[PDB]
Amino acid sequence: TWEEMRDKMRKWREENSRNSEQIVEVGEELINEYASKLGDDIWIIYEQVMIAALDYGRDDLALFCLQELRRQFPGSHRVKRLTGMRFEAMERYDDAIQLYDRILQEDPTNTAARKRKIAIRKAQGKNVEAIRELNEYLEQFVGDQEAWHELAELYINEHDYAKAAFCLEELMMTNPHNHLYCQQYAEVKYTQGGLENLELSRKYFAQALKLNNRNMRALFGLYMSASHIASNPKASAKTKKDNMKYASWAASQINRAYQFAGR
Amino acid sequence: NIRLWVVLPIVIITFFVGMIRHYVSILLQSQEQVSDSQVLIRSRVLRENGKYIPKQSFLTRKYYFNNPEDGFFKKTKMMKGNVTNVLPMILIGGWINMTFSASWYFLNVFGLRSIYSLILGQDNAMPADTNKAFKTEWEALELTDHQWALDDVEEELMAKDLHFEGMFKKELQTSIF
Amino acid sequence: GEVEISALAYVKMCLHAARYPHAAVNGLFLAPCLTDCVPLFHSHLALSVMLEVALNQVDVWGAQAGLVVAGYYHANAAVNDQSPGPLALKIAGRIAEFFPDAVLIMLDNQKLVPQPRVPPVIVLENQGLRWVPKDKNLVMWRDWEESRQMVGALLEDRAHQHLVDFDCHLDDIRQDWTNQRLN
Amino acid sequence: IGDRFKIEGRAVVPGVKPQDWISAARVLVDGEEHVGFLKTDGSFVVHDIPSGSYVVEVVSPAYRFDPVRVDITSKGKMRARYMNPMVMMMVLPLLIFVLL
Amino acid sequence: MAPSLWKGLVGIGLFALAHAAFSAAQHRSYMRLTEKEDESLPIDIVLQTLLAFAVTCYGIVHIAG
Amino acid sequence: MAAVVAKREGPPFISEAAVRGNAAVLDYCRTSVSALSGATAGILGLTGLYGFIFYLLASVLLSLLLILKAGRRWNKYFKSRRPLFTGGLIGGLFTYVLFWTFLYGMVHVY
Repeated sequence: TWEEMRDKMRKWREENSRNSEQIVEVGEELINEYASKLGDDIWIIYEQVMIAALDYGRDDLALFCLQELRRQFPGSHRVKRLTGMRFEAMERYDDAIQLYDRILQEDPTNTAARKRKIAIRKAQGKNVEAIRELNEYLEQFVGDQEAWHELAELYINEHDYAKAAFCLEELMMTNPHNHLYCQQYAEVKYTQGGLENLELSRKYFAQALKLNNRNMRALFGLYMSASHIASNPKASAKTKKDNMKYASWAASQINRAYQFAGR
Repeated sequence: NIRLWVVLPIVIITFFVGMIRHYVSILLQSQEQVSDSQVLIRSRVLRENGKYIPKQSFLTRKYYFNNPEDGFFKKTKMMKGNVTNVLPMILIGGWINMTFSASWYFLNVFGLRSIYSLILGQDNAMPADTNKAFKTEWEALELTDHQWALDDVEEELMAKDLHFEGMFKKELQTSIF
Repeated sequence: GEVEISALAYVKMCLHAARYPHAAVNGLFLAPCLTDCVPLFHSHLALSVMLEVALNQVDVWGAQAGLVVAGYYHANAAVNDQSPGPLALKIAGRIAEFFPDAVLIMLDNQKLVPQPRVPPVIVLENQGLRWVPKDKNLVMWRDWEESRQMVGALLEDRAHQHLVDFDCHLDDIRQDWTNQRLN
Repeated sequence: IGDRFKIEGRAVVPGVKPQDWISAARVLVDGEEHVGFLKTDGSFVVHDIPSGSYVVEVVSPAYRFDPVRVDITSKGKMRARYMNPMVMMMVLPLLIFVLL
Repeated sequence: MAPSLWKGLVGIGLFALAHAAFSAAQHRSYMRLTEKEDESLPIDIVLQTLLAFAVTCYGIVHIAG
Repeated sequence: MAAVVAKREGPPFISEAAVRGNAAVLDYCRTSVSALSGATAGILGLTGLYGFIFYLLASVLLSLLLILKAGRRWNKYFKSRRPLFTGGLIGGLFTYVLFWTFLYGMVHVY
């Protein structure tokens, strides 16, 4: 194998990305080319580049190696998951319902199926119903509130800000080192803004700003956090002037930023 | 003389125990409760994190806890394989006995740790939770409303370091440029 | 007013909108005289913080251009999404002070499953701040042939990300605020 | 004659090998250096030994032969007279309990 | 060190071990078999021993990973 | 996906996972140590008291190789400094001599 490319794709896949159209194109090409030089890995390996067609849809070879697996897969729910994926590709919405809901009647594990289920219920933009669904389902779900993250994303897209920043917090907790996610929940309360907002928000915001000494987003972030959230013109010039000296401190690092920008 | 012809049995037993490990591994290889358990883990983790959680967030979680814990407690209101793994010792014992210094049993007791390590290149080998939840949660929520004050305090302590340290942050960014 | 801007900006905007896997993004549009635009950011994508810095970058880069603030050429999600949201609503409402003659733009987004190349350029004039769909003649894709040609090109060329933004400068501190070069 | 006397009496023959006994015949006192048989069958018979007593015996590599004591009377009165797995298993149960 | 070179030098260590095996064969042979017990550590053998030790060293080194 | 563009140009603080990782690295290192120990044993065949001495020297070279992985990161990319070098090889010493045990191949150990 071009084991260089082998590990490269192991990573790319493992990187858990979705910029797979042309990249994964080259990939699946090389897969079809040197699966011989590959061996056991292909057992799911090409799948990665393959699942690009899942999006992309060079469905001929896709379904072909797919059935190759569906046989090699000696008939398990995972091939059925690929099957729900294809029914999606086939736009077989209610037929995908048939298939997926059936697997449910058989296997309850991969809510990724149900993920697509709600995602289809609202795929065209029916967000509200499938959203209440996703609510009861996260209630059924237990784990990667990353899921619940995107859920709340839709929610605060509908301005469900309260529970939104709530979950933002909860997540960052589950992500004890949620540096960029600190930035996120920071920006969440920013979108909120406000006094107690200012407190918790700028707290996490600068906490990471420090923690991410490269997060210039967070720079202006905790900055405006203090500078505006509670700081509405009624701001108390004791604490306002204190945070304003700190804002000058920001601005000093910012003149330095303009300098390193000259650099 | 006959040295090796009996010696090699050592390596025999070695790879044999190797087979025991790997094979027997394959052999041992040969939902509502789960979701609830996941929730219980999350709750314990929540207590564990507490300190990281900010006081406003802690308070909101504390309100959720007070409503539950009581609510949570309300909601959650043979030797076959051992003998199997053991008997092989006796089988090999009788085997080597027929295959009779004591270095046999010696190296037998000996090799295990090192070998198995290098062998794999690795080791090669409901109501009570509810009550605990109510009790612990209510104590934990008091402990972490104090942790919560500490979480918020972090902001204030951080503030001065961050304020002065902003020029140093610019330096750090430029260094990581 | 009659204006022919380089929709190559909005072209790449929608290109990433798909590229961001069929994902809706943030997008702006303004100039002293409409020549280009700016896909603002990636998705639901201008915070009180970020929208604030947006206006900041606006005053500056348009000060860096002597420009005239107009509004947002952004990207919704639905297969044929043309109506705005309370987000885009307040966007246009605030931008009503930015410029005199508020209008709106539209395009289909069926690429949720698909990977399209159709010329979707549509115009809905925000008359009285209400995006009343102008005469479909006004809702046109100028050089729709060359338009879809360059579209499929950048698609295959993957140049959807060949441009940068202050949000890219945000999504990456050192990143450029426009990728002001030809890409 | 007691002072030198025969060798017989309530005799007996365990292993006397029909037509084969005296083949490799052994019977005596070490001692009372003389053989005693009766070839017509081999039936142990000797003579000429002092009185008092002596034990005598009959032997050959055949699988049935033996001794008998004889007490000789000056009166000539014929007198006489006559698991590795187990260790390993003990080791194993203790080791299993220790691992447990 | 290089990982392919790591496996190779580990094999080289085993090979030096076997060389020493034949060497010790000849040594004990001279000692008892040849009844010439002056079979001290052959300078060649001692040098091979040190070299094998160093081979093992660099081996584990690359074997860090 | 969610925070797709996150793209962490750096992971979080040192983690006990990787700590244990480097630790077991040192473990298998000590394994190789005991190996070379029995090796040198055979190279000399001696159960002589100088045995444990060469074993000491070995562990010395072990800490020295640890040094060879320096990168100036003595504490930096390798949390502690001293106790790491203090690699508690006692039991494997047993192993090492057990290694030395097979070294007996010439005449040595009974």
